[PDB]
Amino acid sequence: QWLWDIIDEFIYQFQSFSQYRCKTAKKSEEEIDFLRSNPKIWNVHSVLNVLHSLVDKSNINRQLEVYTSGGDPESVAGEYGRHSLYKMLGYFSLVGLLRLHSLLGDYYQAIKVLENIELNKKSMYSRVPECQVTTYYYVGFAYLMMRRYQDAIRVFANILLYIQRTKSMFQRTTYKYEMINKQNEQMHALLAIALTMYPMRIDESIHLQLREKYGDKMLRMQKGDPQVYEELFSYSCPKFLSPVVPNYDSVHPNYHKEPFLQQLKVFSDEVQQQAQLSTIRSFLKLYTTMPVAKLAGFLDLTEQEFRIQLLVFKHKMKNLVWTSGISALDGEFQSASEVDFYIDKDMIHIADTKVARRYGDFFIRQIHKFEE
Amino acid sequence: SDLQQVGGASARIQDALSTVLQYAEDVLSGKVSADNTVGRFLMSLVNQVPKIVPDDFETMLNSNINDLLMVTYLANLTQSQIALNEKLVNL
Amino acid sequence: AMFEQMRANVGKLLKGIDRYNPENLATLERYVETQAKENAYDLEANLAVLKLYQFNPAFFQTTVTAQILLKALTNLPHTDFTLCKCMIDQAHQEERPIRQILYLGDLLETCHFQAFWQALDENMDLLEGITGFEDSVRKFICHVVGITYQHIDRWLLAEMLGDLTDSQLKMWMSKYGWSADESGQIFICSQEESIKPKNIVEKIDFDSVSSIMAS
Amino acid sequence: GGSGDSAVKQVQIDGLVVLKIIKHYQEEGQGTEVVQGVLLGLVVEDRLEITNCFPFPQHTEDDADFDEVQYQMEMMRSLRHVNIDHLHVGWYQSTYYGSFVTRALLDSQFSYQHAIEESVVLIYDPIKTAQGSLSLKAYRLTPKLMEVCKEKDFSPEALKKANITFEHMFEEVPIVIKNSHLINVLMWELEKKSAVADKHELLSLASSNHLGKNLQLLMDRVDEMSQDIVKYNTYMRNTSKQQQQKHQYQQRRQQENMQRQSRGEPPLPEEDLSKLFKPPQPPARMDSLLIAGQINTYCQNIKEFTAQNLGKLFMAQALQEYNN
Repeated sequence: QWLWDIIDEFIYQFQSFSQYRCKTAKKSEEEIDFLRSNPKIWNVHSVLNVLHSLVDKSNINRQLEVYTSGGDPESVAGEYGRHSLYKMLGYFSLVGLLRLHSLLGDYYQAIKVLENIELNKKSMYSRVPECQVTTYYYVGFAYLMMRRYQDAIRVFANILLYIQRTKSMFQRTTYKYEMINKQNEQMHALLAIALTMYPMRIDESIHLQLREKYGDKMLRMQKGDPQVYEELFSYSCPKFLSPVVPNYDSVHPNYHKEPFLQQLKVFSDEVQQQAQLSTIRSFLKLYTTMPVAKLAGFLDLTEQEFRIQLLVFKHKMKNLVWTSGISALDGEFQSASEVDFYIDKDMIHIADTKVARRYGDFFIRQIHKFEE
Repeated sequence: SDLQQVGGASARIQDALSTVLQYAEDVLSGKVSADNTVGRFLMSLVNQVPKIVPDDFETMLNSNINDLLMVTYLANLTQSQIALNEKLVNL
Repeated sequence: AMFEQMRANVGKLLKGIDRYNPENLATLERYVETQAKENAYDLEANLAVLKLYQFNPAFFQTTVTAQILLKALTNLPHTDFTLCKCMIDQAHQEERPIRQILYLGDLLETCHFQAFWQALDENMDLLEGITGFEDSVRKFICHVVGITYQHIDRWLLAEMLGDLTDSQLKMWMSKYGWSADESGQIFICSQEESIKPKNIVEKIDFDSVSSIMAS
Repeated sequence: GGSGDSAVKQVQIDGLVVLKIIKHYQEEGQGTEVVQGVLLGLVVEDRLEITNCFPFPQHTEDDADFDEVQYQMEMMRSLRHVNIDHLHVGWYQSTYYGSFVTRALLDSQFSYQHAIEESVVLIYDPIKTAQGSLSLKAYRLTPKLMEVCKEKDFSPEALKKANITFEHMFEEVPIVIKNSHLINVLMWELEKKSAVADKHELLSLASSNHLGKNLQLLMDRVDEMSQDIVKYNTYMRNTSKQQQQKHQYQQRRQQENMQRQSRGEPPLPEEDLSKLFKPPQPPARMDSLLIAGQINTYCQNIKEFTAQNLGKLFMAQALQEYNN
């Protein structure tokens, strides 16, 4: 008790709100202009909008926990409660934008992602900073999925910066905000490991204390001590298709046991080779075009014994991220060295100290005008 | 902004002046009052702007581009440090 | 000339209402059968099949799982084996020819082709059945070298490509706008194409900051 | 168009006013804040057209003691004989600083603006600001401050006036925009030192060729800034550390003393309850030091926005020009 009739209440009024929100959002504009007129408060039905989307994503996954096989919950939610509200007369608000967010909650959860084209196609509307922080949250995942870390890092540094003036402050994020920030820590830690030396992007979001933390963390993973491969994914296992968090752990039932084995077995595949490619590249770019003596003299740490040293290093040299080369009778082992500076980070941070003063002005200046 | 407009206006006087005193001697007998008067003052333009073509001095400047950014950054941060510190008086 | 027939069926499922339900493992099995015929790809096709296999591991096939695997592997260096194993569970990963072509993916997505085509079964139930597997994988083979490698040897290309000396070495060689180098290796592209630095042209960014600092 | 708050207009300083200013420019008082006169204008269409202003001579050997009003009373008699009456619509200085609002002179500016609300107070800037952005700063003081008068007082009339929160900087008016035709003959002086006696026009373009090349222009200014931001900023924060050594850190222990005694005795006083809560010296705000603290730190940042752009435009020019 204190679980199941609540599950019913939530999911019944979810699919009932899906009914009268799908039907009166397609052709007519009567409800539209009456919800404009009567409640000028443009708030409580941007609240309904997001709150129910979050508890829907959670509670249908709470029903999935029991109905693993031939399970109605995710089908009836994902098709009619998400994709019928998707195909809609694009309303003049953050309603149509939140419908495609509300389904992308499930479309990231269940990992059949490559109409990422259509997710950013259908909205020709103003992605509100409150909503575009969620877009970064949503799309950044789809580009760590596509085996492109070097430009998927471009998505997460800006949201853990939270630089785009985020405040609401009407129970709207909602009720799970610092856990969202903690998942944003997982994603920036993820895009730091196999990339450093390359960024030049663990400056802005992650700062010196928990930067050197995730430094010592990711570099001991890079050294080949997999305590951090272990810890990162041990505390990131549900974080890719979690409900919001599962209901209640007991002893007996096998149904509950399947979806957590499901989230283990399929995305443990992703992280095994993440830490492999990290440890393959780990070691520094010491010398440029090494002679075959210096090639083997560096494979003394990198990979020897003995035979098949050179040809397993070929397996380490064909990655799209390892520019090497072997000239035969010249006997020249060519290798690249991709560097970056640091002092070039003061171009829009300087505009941000300007807007930070203007922000320090805002709250106190309306106080002044209201008091006056 | 406007003393750079008149700095450009000076540079218009140069080009319109230098072109005609050239093309006058392309025709016949120009660069008379412009042989080693403006010819000396073309040399006087380039005496102190620009410097010959020294890329070592361009690096000196490119580090100048770093230190003004800093002078300018310190500048707009102490703008923030006005309301930041000085006005939590304002609560 | 069969993916011209079916892409309509693919696109109307692709943007449809029958991707989650145990309803549509019939038509996109047969579009990717056609993809296997004439070397066209679309992740969404097999994605909808592996989708309702994730939904309820009960309908999951074996040789059609190999059709998902091969057509995801043959289209390298695209990232398709990620969303293969993101739905193929340990429940699904312990049969044949599943766990064979799962390990073939472990080899191909990190480049281990000599050991692939060495311990490889010379012909599979699927090899010529899905025509273009050999060339498309061996296109990717030469691509990772051509992109991030300066000087390839004649023997080490032939060794890496798999169990060959000179003939198909020079076939895979000359077809890529490659030049022969003096007695004897292959020139694939520039040797100063090694370093590849794109951003140390910093410090001319007065313009972009000044844009705000006029006021 | 050029109205402030109810009474005031903008100022219009034609160039013939500017020249009696820069005669007593930054000399007869170089490192001495000479109040270089009172802006004798008049009230015409949208603008306080200044016509003639007289430089006030503070006893300037090394300091500035206020000289005779008999000077001002004969300079007004003097201007009345041939020119306008003493329609003082502001006062002006330069004087040895780049964009600073002097607090004691801001009180001289406040009572001036309480007397005549139609007033903007000029801060001239010659090349000492390093040229440099905003040279003529006709800075008037907030009318919401001129409302809560007098003046900015320290402990009382600080929280009260900073709940009213009158602005700190307000209405640095646009000065000299239009062909007023006072002009006339200094135009007719341009066409002659455009013409064959042109030796003097170049020598003004010389004050261009021995400005830059040699003058610490960034460094010595940044060193004087390197002195200003270490004393002024730490002191405001020493204020904003001493104020809540008293606001909370005291009232943390003041209520700790009060709450401990069960908040009084039933049958008697309530002796120590009346004794406890003795208000600290800054109970609220300290918004008198601080407002001009707002102004002068915001003024640090105009010098800083000066040291911003003055810089940039060399780094532009010498990366531009050099590169050929």
